[PDB]
Amino acid sequence: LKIEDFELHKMLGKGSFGKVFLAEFKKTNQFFAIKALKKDVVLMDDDVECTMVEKRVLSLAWEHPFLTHMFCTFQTKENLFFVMEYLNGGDLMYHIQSCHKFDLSRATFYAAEIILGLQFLHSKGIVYRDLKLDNILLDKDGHIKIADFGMCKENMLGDAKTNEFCGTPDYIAPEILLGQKYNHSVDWWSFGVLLYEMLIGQSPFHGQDEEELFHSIRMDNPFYPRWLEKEAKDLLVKLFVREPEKRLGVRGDIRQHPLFREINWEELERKEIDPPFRPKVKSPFDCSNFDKEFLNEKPRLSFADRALINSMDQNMFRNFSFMNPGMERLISH
Amino acid sequence: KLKIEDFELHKMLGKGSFGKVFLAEFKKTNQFFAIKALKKDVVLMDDDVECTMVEKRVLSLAWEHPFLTHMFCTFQTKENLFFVMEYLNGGDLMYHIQSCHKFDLSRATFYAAEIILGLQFLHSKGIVYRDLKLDNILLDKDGHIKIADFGMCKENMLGDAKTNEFCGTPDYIAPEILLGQKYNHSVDWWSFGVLLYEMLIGQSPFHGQDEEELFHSIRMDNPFYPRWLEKEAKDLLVKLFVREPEKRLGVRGDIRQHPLFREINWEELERKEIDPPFRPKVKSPFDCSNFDKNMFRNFSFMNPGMERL
Ligand SMILES: Cc1cc2c(cc1NC1CNC1)N1C(=NNC(=O)[C@H]1C)CO2
Ligand SMILES: Cc1cc2c(cc1NC1CNC1)N1C(=NNC(=O)[C@H]1C)CO2
Ligand code: NA
Repeated sequence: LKIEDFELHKMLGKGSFGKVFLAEFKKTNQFFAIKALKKDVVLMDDDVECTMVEKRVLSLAWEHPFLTHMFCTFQTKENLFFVMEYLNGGDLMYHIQSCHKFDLSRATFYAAEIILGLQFLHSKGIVYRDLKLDNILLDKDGHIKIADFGMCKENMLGDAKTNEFCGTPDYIAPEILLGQKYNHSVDWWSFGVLLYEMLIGQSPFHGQDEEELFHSIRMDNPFYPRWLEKEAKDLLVKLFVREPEKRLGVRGDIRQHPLFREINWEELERKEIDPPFRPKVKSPFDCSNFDKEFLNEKPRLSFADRALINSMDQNMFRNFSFMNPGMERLISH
Repeated sequence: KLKIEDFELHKMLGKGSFGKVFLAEFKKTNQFFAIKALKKDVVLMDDDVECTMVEKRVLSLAWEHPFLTHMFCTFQTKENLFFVMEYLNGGDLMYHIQSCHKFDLSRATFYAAEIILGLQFLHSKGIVYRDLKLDNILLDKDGHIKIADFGMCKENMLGDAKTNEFCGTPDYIAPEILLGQKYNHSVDWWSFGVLLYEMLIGQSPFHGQDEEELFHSIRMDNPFYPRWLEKEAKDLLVKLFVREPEKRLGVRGDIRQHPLFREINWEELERKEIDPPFRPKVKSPFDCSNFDKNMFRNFSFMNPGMERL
């Protein structure tokens, strides 16, 4: 399989994560989102291990209804490709910029579906570490899909901990900022930050530079407006406990919190509770719910630093190729 | 303490007056770097002992700033001097000027803004740069500028301190240097004017068939500005090409408040939040090859960034 077998119609986004294209396989009317990376960029950014972690985690994640599904991965001399399911609902950052903040029932629904996704990852010994609004995609019906697993730590079951400094600044837990060894607790602090931003429409911690922001994360009390529902406030107070072992998600049973009192968790996992927000989606190949800056730009793969790629060790991305049983059936035919 | 055996020299990127630049990989980590290599006997012949030490001392201070070339570590063998640098494959600005003749106003404004930040950092640290030019500005893979080659710097230039040695690349040298005057950071702002003029117009502001005529033009001729040039770009260049240093913009006034940099948020620029308007298409526009083959005391140094790796 090669990229020439796909027709790259539009570019949905670019950035540090690479380039994401709306791709159609041949002329089968079967659409996909292809994340296309350049090997030389990956090497200079020191994202070799991060790329392999993303492949491995997406190999676990095809079961779970609220993690992004990967159909196949493959590589050329210059390129690394992930062929994903195309989720044209739009990400939560895109939707929250428009409406400023989410209503209580919508934020609760998203919070509940994210809990199922995170608890699945944690059960497999995976700590996610990069939970944020623009890493949560919506599908055509409005169910959440957690995305971007390159920042994960695997093999975290049992009495296991890790210590490396990573994540997005607004969402970084204080235990990471203080240089402590940590476990899945870091995801639940980030979850609280995400939930706060959905409900309140701004971040709970602030600063003019990173130093003030990290001080705020370590020291400052989150602000709860008078209009905020009390059970929403309670959950956030139980999530913003700086002692990791006393934080909800690590301690207690987060599903039994009164915020999710109307939520049947078995029904939610089976996709049987209707999302309070259904995105506008005309077709399976619609591009309405994406920033228009990228869409208008012509889809293309960059050139590569030939001196770097020729001098590179080829076996860095060994065992990168993957393919589920569905893709083999829709290739040979 | 690091050694050359810890690296593996893969391919040669450049060769000339700045020694030889090699693309090198670290032994176990597979982390790629640019290594600049100088022969000691060659450096002693050219009388650039002090120049090499000034480069090391400036590159030690310059690890913090985003638009200066980052040096990870320096070390020496019996015959060679090595600077372990971050690998910057975007290409130098002389290459990109030669590609498209001139940069448009947005591209020229962006590069001019990032150069102002880099220069003003050096000036606040007591470093007058003195060799600003297109081929000493490297781009990273994203498109951000990186000021390189600090061998011609002068240290301890804080407050009313001055120096008097004749130096710089002919097209860019200030009148006060040509007039043999005791000068300060003002010389960088003249050179900035020349570099900015070349980006917008695609030719040098001062001309001559030899140095004698070129230096006369620098001292006497006012530069030509075409009709199509934007009035704000012209205005900044006119204020930059003042021949009395004290009246020059950069020395006098605040260069960041000029109408050319109207849309530029200076803090967001310095944090690298504003994306470059030009990403390089060609990757590593440099000539590539196979590999083949006590005045320098206190040359060894290692930045705390390298200590992590
Ligand atoms: C910008 C962007 C657009 C995308 C998608 C992702 C992004 N950007 C990433 C950065 N965080 C979301 N995806 C989509 N579907 N499925 C996926 O797995 C990914 C490739 C839809 O389009
Ligand atoms: C010709 C040349 C090639 C280079 C580099 C420099 C040059 N030439 C110099 C002359 N002005 C740029 N560098 C690079 N990365 N970082 C650096 O500091 C230097 C060593 C990449 O390759
Ligand atoms: Na504060």
